[PDB]
Amino acid sequence: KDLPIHACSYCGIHDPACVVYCNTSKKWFCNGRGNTSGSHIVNHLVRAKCKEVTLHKDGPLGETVLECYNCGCRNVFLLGFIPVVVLLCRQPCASQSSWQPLIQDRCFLSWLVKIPSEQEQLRARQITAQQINKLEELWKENPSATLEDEPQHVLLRYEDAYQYQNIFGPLVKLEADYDKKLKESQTQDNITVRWDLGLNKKRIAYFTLPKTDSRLMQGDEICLRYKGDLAPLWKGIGHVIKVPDNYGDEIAIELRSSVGAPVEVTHNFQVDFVWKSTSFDRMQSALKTFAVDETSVSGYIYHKLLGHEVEDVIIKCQLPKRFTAQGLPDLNHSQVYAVKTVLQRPLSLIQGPPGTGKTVTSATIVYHLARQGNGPVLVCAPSNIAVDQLTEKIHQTGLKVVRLCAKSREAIDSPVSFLALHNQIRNMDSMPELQKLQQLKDETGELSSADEKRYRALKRTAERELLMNADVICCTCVGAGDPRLAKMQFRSILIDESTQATEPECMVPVVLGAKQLILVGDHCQLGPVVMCKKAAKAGLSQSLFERLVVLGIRPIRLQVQYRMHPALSAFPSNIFYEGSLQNGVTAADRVKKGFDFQWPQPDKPMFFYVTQGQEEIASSGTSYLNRTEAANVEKITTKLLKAGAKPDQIGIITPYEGQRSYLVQYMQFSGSLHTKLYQEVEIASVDAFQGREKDFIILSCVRANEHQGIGFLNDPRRLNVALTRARYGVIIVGNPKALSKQPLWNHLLNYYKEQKVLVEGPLNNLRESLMQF
Ligand SMILES: [Zn+2]
Ligand SMILES: [Zn+2]
Ligand SMILES: [Zn+2]
Repeated sequence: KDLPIHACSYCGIHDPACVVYCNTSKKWFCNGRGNTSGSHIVNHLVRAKCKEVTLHKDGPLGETVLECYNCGCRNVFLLGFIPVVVLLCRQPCASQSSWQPLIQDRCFLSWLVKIPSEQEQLRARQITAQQINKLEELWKENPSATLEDEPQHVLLRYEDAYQYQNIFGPLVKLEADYDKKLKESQTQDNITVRWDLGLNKKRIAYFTLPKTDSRLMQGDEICLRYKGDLAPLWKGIGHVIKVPDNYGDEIAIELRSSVGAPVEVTHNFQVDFVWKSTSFDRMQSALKTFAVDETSVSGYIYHKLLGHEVEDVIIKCQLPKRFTAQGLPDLNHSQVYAVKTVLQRPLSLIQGPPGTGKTVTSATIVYHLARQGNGPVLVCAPSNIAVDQLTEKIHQTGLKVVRLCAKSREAIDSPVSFLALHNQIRNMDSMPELQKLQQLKDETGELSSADEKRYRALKRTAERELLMNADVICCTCVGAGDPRLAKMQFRSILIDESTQATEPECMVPVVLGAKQLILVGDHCQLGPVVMCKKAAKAGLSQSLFERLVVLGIRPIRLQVQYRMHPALSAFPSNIFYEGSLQNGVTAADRVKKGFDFQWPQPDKPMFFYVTQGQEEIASSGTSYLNRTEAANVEKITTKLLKAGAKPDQIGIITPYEGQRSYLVQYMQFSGSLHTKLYQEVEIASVDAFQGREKDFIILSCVRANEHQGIGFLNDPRRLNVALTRARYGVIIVGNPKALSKQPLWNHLLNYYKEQKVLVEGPLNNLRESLMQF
């Protein structure tokens, strides 16, 4: 929804008491001066060459054309009051033969047209006098135009949410367009399908694509077309329920509609990846409302987000007697500090380094916010796993939590699916008619118009009730722009993994009425992914959290790590956290009991295992693999399991789909242990381990030739995530020469070598490598 029709055509102000409608130009202007020395009407009347004026319906005087009571002269520069008061022309009507100027000090009398307060004007578009000239110069022959007549780089500080929209807006468009072409380039042509039937009795299609790195996500939408000649032309939409993983390389989709699926036929399918504008629209719209709607975020948040100087404000509030939340672990001192500081200000950042209890700290905050009783607390993060991790912790506190997701993500199971709004509505025994309708619906996918109408009516009632009555609503950043949440307000908002969102993404939940906003994350960890290189270079890949940091806002840092053996945290702490991370567990706490595995350096549970075999490209696709390297990864995996580790306590991180896929196949084929044990060893790229941990982590670097690389190979931040998932042991497998083409990896290899932990030869008889860097 735009500005009201009575919005000042210059700065946006739309308080009916402060506006003046210009009869010739048919436009409204405000009685405030803003950036110039003189009001916005007066400045306009002068340059547009006008004099005739009508006041607003809801104004001190009502909807009336200003004119002299004597002669009806409508010239405002000639009008004025004589003292029980009369409006008269200075000459000759004020002349005693038949005084106060109406315009005085370059604007209208305050008690006929009110002057907007500083706040309103400080919130309006900051239009300069030199900008008025040019804008007013264009209206001359184009009364339609506005101020907008290689993309402009992101800034630290913004005059305006309007300037803000104008800078990020075109960045979002570059991303959306890029993404559309990307998605559309992905079409696969000669595809073989395996058909199946879920227990929910929906139709499922399995198929295998070339091996690619980009990624495909559960709940993504795929258009499956039959194009063979064993039958006729058929098209179906489905949503991804399986990506290639430890159970094999197949992608699986669940069809929306069961009906008419060509189950009998197998060859000649075409796979298209449906693009939707939704997330970009929601981003564009959040920019719009950030500019246009002054109730969408508080004055404080508004000025703070835009890089203005604001005096500190203490949020009034009753502190809990105890900061630790029921259901959750006792907080340490720095976490207690974070919770208490954060509750007492309108805006905060919290930095949660690996192993420091970011998630528990966020859940505890949310918990106290929810008990202050201001309606549902809004909680977001940029990714589905990070929302789910947060949802789960918050649930431990005993609060009513609703997890909201897209209708496309509905087929997806997670540990928190039982909390999903669509599942909760399904269990509403207070609503039998809705339940009956929902049964009917679960035979086809669809309903009759009279019933689909009824069902939508009831489903809306059911969604209002669970959403309005929740203590906490968890959803994705982009998901906060869901139409089911519009018409709701959220005064308290916590965004975790905010360091993974672009500014526009982050702002989507922000504009839903923020009065208190907490951004949690870690800018030394995962950042936003921006596919469009132009957009990237203009700044889009800088999260909101990062910009506020560079702007000089100090994040409260969580200080104690409880995950890692001290030897494992040393290097990331020294590199990313200026050696400030404190160890909450000892070396002794982090020696696995009866785990008889021989570390090269027995008291340092890490090593870099040198291999220098050749990388190759996948036989089907464009990703990389390393066969030498994979054999070694299995041997290590097998040693760890034989020494006492359990498959779910081990993770393998590699940047390439080629290597992931090869590793699963290789272990199933050549692993000496029972095949299923390997199936339970998670192999994936670094994204899938965010917020998660294992006892042991193996990295498989893959590349043996100098390269740009992807994931942890050329992003120090992803390397930081890779090095901090393990509690007990980290093993890196790879080729040092290929990797030392990197300041960081260079430092990592020097470090490991000084630590005597850069090694070669058979696992049974490891020697220190003689290479140097
Ligand atoms: Zn104005
Ligand atoms: Zn005019
Ligand atoms: Zn007159």
